[PDB]
Amino acid sequence: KTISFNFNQFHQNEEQLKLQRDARISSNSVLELTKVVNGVPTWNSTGRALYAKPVQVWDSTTGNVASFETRFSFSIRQPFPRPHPADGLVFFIAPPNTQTGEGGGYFGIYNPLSPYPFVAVEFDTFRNTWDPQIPHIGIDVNSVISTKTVPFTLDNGGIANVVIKYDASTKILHVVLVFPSLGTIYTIADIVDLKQVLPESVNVGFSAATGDPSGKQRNATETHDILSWSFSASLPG
Amino acid sequence: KTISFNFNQFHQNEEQLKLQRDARISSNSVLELTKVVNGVPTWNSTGRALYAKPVQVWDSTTGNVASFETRFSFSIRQPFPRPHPADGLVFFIAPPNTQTGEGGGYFGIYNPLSPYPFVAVEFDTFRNTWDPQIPHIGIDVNSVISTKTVPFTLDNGGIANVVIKYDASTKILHVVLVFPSLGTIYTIADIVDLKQVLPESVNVGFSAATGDPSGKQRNATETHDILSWSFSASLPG
Ligand SMILES: *[C@@H]1O[C@H](CO)[C@@H](O[C@@H]2O[C@H](CO)[C@@H](O)[C@H](O)[C@H]2NC(C)=O)[C@H](O[C@@H]2O[C@@H](C)[C@@H](O)[C@@H](O)[C@@H]2O)[C@H]1NC(C)=O
Ligand SMILES: *[C@@H]1O[C@H](CO)[C@@H](O[C@@H]2O[C@H](CO)[C@@H](O)[C@H](O)[C@H]2NC(C)=O)[C@H](O[C@@H]2O[C@@H](C)[C@@H](O)[C@@H](O)[C@@H]2O)[C@H]1NC(C)=O
Ligand SMILES: *[C@@H]1O[C@H](CO)[C@@H](O[C@H]2O[C@H](CO)[C@@H](O)[C@H](O)[C@H]2NC(C)=O)[C@H](O[C@@H]2O[C@@H](C)[C@@H](O)[C@@H](O)[C@@H]2O)[C@H]1NC(C)=O
Ligand SMILES: *[C@@H]1O[C@H](CO)[C@@H](O[C@@H]2O[C@H](CO)[C@@H](O)[C@H](O)[C@H]2NC(C)=O)[C@H](O)[C@H]1NC(C)=O
Ligand SMILES: CO[C@@H]1[C@@H](O)[C@@H](O)[C@@H](CO)O[C@@H]1O
Ligand SMILES: CO[C@@H]1[C@@H](O)[C@@H](O)[C@@H](CO)O[C@@H]1O
Ligand SMILES: [Ca+2]
Ligand SMILES: [Ca+2]
Ligand SMILES: [Mn+2]
Ligand SMILES: [Mn+2]
Repeated sequence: KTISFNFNQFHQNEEQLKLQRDARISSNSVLELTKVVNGVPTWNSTGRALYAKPVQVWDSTTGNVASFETRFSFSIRQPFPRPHPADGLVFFIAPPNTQTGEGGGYFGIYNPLSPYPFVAVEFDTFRNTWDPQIPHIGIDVNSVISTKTVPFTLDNGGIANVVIKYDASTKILHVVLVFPSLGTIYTIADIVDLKQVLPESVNVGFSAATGDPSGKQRNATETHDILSWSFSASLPG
Repeated sequence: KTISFNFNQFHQNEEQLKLQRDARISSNSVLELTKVVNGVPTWNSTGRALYAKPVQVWDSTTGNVASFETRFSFSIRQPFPRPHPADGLVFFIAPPNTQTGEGGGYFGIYNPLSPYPFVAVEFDTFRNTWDPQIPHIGIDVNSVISTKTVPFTLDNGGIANVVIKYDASTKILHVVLVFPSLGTIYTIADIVDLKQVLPESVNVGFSAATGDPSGKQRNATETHDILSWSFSASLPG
């Protein structure tokens, strides 16, 4: 059993995507996860985009877990350097039918009063109390307190290429971050047993958030645009 | 204990490098692992380049294993498409003071008569009986029959950027291959316990080979140039 989809770009009312909260598709084909009005990113924004259909990451009858690969390009533009941009974006896998969680440092995937499990790769731009230096790539399992972290320098407004791969046989989740204009390459990997944390069926997608009002800083914002996205998963059985 | 080095370019007769067999440094600063005469790569060639000093990957007193990162750029030019270029190049780790092994599909690191242990990342261009389609990246442990492989499309004559990282805590060896002109990204990873296969001290370097005479094809050749190379290893204790 193999499942896959590709998006060279995004159109309005894409039937394959489920948009939540502030997430919207612009006229020029980009998926804007967080609010941007008249070319300016705003604070107090949270948005998600999930692939409409659920994907099976493992089968309880055979015990087999799926291997998958996903590639996407994103762009984060930070117009206001002072005092600090926030908050970042993530690629995540969660149970089907979840609702947007808390914003700010929780990226819209963590809900304190009704926590659901999730695996996510974050591109964190704001340093919360639980964070190391930013920006950083992080692998998150059921929490925003990453199991592994690696710092990276953002190409402000530039295009970034990401490759996330999961090998079921080794349980290795490895991610690659490339900024073609700068020629920089960042890599991080960790062991994650999907079968142990997630249910057989899940939703895959993105989520992002800008500065929380409690920070009292309107400049704590940035864009979180997804330019393209392909996904492929193989479950033997 | 952190060792580190990097060659942004190669100088004729590098005191830091030990060249073996056909390996030579050209006038324009590139490390040519295999023979190239008058701008043309020849068959029946094998060459290696080892960092002159040994590096300690683990300590038997503490039991600690080192983590390391290495980045290098290479270029493989394939002048003759038919019938099949050969053979490829690898980055390897082996016991100190070893001699060049068999050529062809063994890349000059495997010696059937007197086999020594080794861990290597291959960029295989010729499909031997034990190989999956080519070209492919492969992780080799004591043998050229890779534990893991991933196919890739070569930018003929172009520049390739490689990042190899080993995290001792997870035993994950992950490699990234990027061809900046094509914008393509390839990734592969596997679990390798260095302490279990290699001695405390080792040599790190490259090795490559062109078509073996037994194949009776003079066209089975290509270049195997290394443009730059940095290495870093951190052994706590
Ligand atoms: C919030 O972002 C604003 C846009 O960058 C900041 O204003 C800009 O501040 C620059 C000095 O760092 C100055 O050169 C720009 O002209 C100005 N942009 C405009 C026209 O608004 C703002 O900085 C604060 O407010 C300005 C007016 C000054 O009083 C600064 O000293 C302040 O730091 C940012 N506010 C915060 C909380 O940093
Ligand atoms: C080895 O590579 C050579 C260069 O690519 C091949 O020869 C070239 O073949 C071209 C058509 O495939 C032809 O237009 C070129 O003139 C020729 N280049 C020269 C001057 O050698 C060669 O192909 C075979 O051997 C040559 C000598 C010719 O007889 C071709 O017709 C053959 O296909 C390659 N060797 C083999 C066996 O593939
Ligand atoms: C492939 O490359 C070999 C070098 O590693 C060539 O042989 C040379 O090495 C042998 C032993 O290591 C020496 O005894 C020879 O003197 C070297 N040959 C030369 C050019 O002097 C090898 O050449 C072939 O084998 C040797 C033994 C001779 O019979 C050559 O005439 C013959 O070409 C070369 N193979 C080919 C097919 O070119
Ligand atoms: C931050 O955004 C929330 C909504 O995302 C704001 O609350 C909403 O405010 C509008 C208009 O006042 C109401 O119609 C909604 O029902 C509110 N929803 C919520 C979340 O309660 C909130 O006021 C914003 N904070 C600030 C200070 O701008
Ligand atoms: C969860 O805490 C928030 C951070 O993640 C940022 O959004 C910051 C921006 O000012 O505001 C809050 O401190
Ligand atoms: C070990 O086998 C050899 C290959 O690795 C290539 O060198 C090929 C080139 O023609 O010749 C032999 O089949
Ligand atoms: Ca954060
Ligand atoms: Ca081969
Ligand atoms: Mn973080
Ligand atoms: Mn191979």
